[PDB]
Amino acid sequence: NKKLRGALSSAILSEKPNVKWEDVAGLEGAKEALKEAVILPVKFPHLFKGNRKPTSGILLYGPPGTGKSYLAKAVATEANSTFFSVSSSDLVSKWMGESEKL
Amino acid sequence: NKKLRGALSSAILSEKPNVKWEDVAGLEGAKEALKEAVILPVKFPHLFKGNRKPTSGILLYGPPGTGKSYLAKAVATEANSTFFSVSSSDLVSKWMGESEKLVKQLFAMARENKPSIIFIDEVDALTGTRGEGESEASRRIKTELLVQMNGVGNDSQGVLVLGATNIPWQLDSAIRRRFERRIYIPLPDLAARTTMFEINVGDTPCVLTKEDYRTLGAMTEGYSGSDIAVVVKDALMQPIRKIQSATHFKDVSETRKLTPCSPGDDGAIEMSWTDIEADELKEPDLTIKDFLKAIKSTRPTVNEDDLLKQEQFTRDFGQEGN
Amino acid sequence: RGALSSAILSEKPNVKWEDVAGLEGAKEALKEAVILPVKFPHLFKGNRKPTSGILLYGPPGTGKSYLAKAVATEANSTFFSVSSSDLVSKWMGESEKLVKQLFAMARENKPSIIFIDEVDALTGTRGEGESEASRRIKTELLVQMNGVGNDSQGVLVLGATNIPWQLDSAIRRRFERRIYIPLPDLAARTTMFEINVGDTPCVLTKEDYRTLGAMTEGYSGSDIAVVVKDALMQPIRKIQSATHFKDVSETRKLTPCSPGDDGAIEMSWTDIEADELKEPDLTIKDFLKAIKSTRPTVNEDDLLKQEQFTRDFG
Amino acid sequence: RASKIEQIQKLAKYAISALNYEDLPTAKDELTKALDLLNSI
Amino acid sequence: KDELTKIMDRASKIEQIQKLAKYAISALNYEDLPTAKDELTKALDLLNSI
Amino acid sequence: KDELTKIMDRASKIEQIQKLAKYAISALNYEDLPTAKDELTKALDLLNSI
Amino acid sequence: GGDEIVNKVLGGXXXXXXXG
Ligand SMILES: Nc1ncnc2c1ncn2[C@@H]1O[C@H](COP(=O)(O)OP(=O)(O)O)[C@@H](O)[C@H]1O
Ligand SMILES: Nc1ncnc2c1ncn2[C@@H]1O[C@H](COP(=O)(O)OP(=O)(O)O)[C@@H](O)[C@H]1O
Ligand SMILES: Nc1ncnc2c1ncn2[C@@H]1O[C@H](COP(=O)(O)OP(=O)(O)O)[C@@H](O)[C@H]1O
Ligand code: BEF
Ligand code: BEF
Ligand SMILES: [Mg+2]
Ligand SMILES: [Mg+2]
Ligand SMILES: [Mg+2]
Repeated sequence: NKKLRGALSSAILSEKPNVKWEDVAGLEGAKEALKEAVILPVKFPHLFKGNRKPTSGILLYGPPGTGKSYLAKAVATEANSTFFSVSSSDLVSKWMGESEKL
Repeated sequence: NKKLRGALSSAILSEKPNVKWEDVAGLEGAKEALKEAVILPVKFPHLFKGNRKPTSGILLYGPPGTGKSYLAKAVATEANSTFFSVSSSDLVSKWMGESEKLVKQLFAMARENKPSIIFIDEVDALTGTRGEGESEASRRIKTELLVQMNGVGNDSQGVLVLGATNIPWQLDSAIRRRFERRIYIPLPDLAARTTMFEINVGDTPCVLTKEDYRTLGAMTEGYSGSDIAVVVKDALMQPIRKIQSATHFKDVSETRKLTPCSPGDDGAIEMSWTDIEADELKEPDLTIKDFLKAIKSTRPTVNEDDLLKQEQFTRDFGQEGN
Repeated sequence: RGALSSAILSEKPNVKWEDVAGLEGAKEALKEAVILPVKFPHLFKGNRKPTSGILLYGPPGTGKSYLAKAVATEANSTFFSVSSSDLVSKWMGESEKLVKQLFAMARENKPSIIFIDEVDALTGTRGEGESEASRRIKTELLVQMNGVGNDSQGVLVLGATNIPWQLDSAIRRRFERRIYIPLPDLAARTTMFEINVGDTPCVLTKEDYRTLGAMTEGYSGSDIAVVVKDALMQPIRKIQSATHFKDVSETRKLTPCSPGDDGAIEMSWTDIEADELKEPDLTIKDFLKAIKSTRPTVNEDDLLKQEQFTRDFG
Repeated sequence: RASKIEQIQKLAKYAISALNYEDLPTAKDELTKALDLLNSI
Repeated sequence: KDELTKIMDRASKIEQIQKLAKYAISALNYEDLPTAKDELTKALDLLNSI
Repeated sequence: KDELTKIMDRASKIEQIQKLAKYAISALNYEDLPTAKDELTKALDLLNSI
Repeated sequence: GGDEIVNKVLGGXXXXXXXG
């Protein structure tokens, strides 16, 4: 209980790296989709009532070095919500049946 | 020292599952070997004196779903002795040394309550040929199993170690040496399938005859015992679907014993079966069409490669179980 | 402490030296190593030191524990038949204290002999195993097997192993005598059949035992024992096939015969009381049926691995 | 009819029981009295 | 070895004759005269082959 | 075997007729007369093929 | 010391006995 939360508390970032939406060039459709899916349920929660639900997962694929992590930094900057930045070293553990609990 | 016996006392079942020797369809050689293993040393103790000793281990192996657990239930029913049903959850412990002290206390209780039967289902989980597995559990459990099976200063006399596994080739060579009776339980033949249909149908009122059961056994080509059990279950559940998905009932012959039939008859009352209260229920009897539909719906489970592996194991180190 | 009261046996299983069929070199080596320091104590002093380590290996089920039982019978010495169950505990340090007090009691009870069955349960080659219950126990056994100057008179360690190539090289070098127990030859097969039949009445002759041993090509001792057990159980199955019983000669000793004979009393077999059933006699056909039924329990991979091990450490 | 077919099994059993003493005589006979009767059916 | 081949060979034939008879019996249990009249025969011929 | 082929063969056709009728019904649930008038027909012809 | 508890690890098994 305490060990898993103490290991996963380091995944939350509170530094808030200042990358605005104007710091990314192009990517208009990805900008619009990420903008609505992170801004609109936080800003106007009365628009999604019942039948209409927000997006529950976005995959950003492409060539390496195209601004995917930069776009994620922009979302983490102007998200105004909790951001979890996990990787392979924080989920995979040495013991048997420990990664799934993580 | 008493907590180990308190934990191991939950492995002695007292429910006595009513499975007799007439319930098992076929497997006459395996039934005769189990009879001469358990029934004879308690009924006729004046024959096993001197250099004549009873069997001290029987390995039942075959395809999945052939009746090894059913013969174990029949032995536990007709044995009139202490039956130990252990597995990998009753021997492996969290501490160090308890994983062998539990096996030692289990064999001590089996020798204290002689005549007793130890039935280890899925012996391939504990015996993994000690070449690559986990060092502590594998080596210590396998060596303690060998020592408690024969050893030197143990003298296991009167106990029987039954084992039922689907993977007989993945056993340790020393464990295969310990199991002195390798009995292959195969897929059932035509007469075994017909007697299994006769057993599984039971006292349900049906229009089926012996020729109908013979044609059913000729139709089920390559089926297993669990497959025969589930096609019997599907054919028995078929009148419930007949009384559910039909209208226009008709009173036949008795406080309104009404039966679903074709729409339009002598009193085809259009209502629902949910409004009909109990005991005015005359369900349609079983025919060969319901069992044919059950055969057409349900598919055999056992493939034709594991049969080749079991055949290779029989021709290597195995007997036949008829 | 007092928990080691089960490692010693007081039963003394009656297995003499004549019961062990074959294995003449291993038998004479164990015989001299257990008898001659007790027989002639002046013969072993200084340079001509007795054997302090004996190791037995080979295919599974060849007579290693049987030879240990024969030593425990005809040794007249304290037998310590202990394994890995009485050496490891839940606590720390007691796993070393158990071996320490074991060797202390074995030195106090001289002349004694320690037989460790399945010594590979203590030698996991310490790859990535349990440290406090593997490596410290192995080093404790290595420093307690240093009785080449300490235990010159007294204890003697044994060993029986089915898979000897997965053994620690330090304890392999500490075991100075490594005897390979092979599959028995034809004469050992014939005298093993003669021993396993014993006082049971039969019509089998020496030529019948010789052709039985010639039929058993590649069989083992436990396979010969279960073949003898099946041949003993076959007249009970012939009595169970009850049809047309017939009395022979005292006080109504019945015997089943062929269907249609003189005096074929057609009755059952459970209606007759005990001690008046003249059972049929052991032919060679039931032995041949037991040969056709029972299969050899050993394969060819274990034999070539045993050959590789004895050609690497003979 | 049913009694006649049963009397074959009764025979063919005795025959089996007979071979258990290698008694070919009895066997070759009962296995025969039986067969003839299955043709009498 | 050859005397053993002889006793085992005849013992094997006898086992086969008994098997065929048992199959024949099992067959009549469905009134299947066809199978019966055949196995009861393959068996008999073989008892003469002895 | 051949009498079995006969009962199963007709039983199979009846199942197909009922399937086509069920499809036809399902079709009217969109007012799709086209499909309907067809499946209700492929079905009927087949009940005459019986 | 106290009791010694056997655990399990993953390779690519063993017994890392983490006692109390
Ligand atoms: N559209 C863009 N606008 C601004 N900077 C960009 C853009 N695309 C790439 N970059 C720069 O390129 C670098 C690569 O970013 P990143 O998303 O981490 O690449 P990847 O995730 O593919 O390794 C970043 O440091 C970023 O500053
Ligand atoms: N040979 C058989 N005789 C009678 N019933 C059988 C036979 N084989 C299977 N069954 C039925 O199907 C079930 C499945 O067999 P089961 O004993 O569970 O096999 P297993 O040992 O593979 O687990 C049995 O419980 C029984 O109801
Ligand atoms: N030399 C032998 N003499 C007599 N019987 C033997 C011999 N070797 C093997 N056997 C038979 O095979 C068994 C194998 O020996 P046993 O001590 O039980 O196990 P192990 O050889 O595997 O240590 C013996 O108990 C006995 O029945
Ligand atoms: F599925 Be069973 F145990 F063969
Ligand atoms: F060779 Be035995 F199984 F110890
Ligand atoms: Mg990136
Ligand atoms: Mg099972
Ligand atoms: Mg042994």
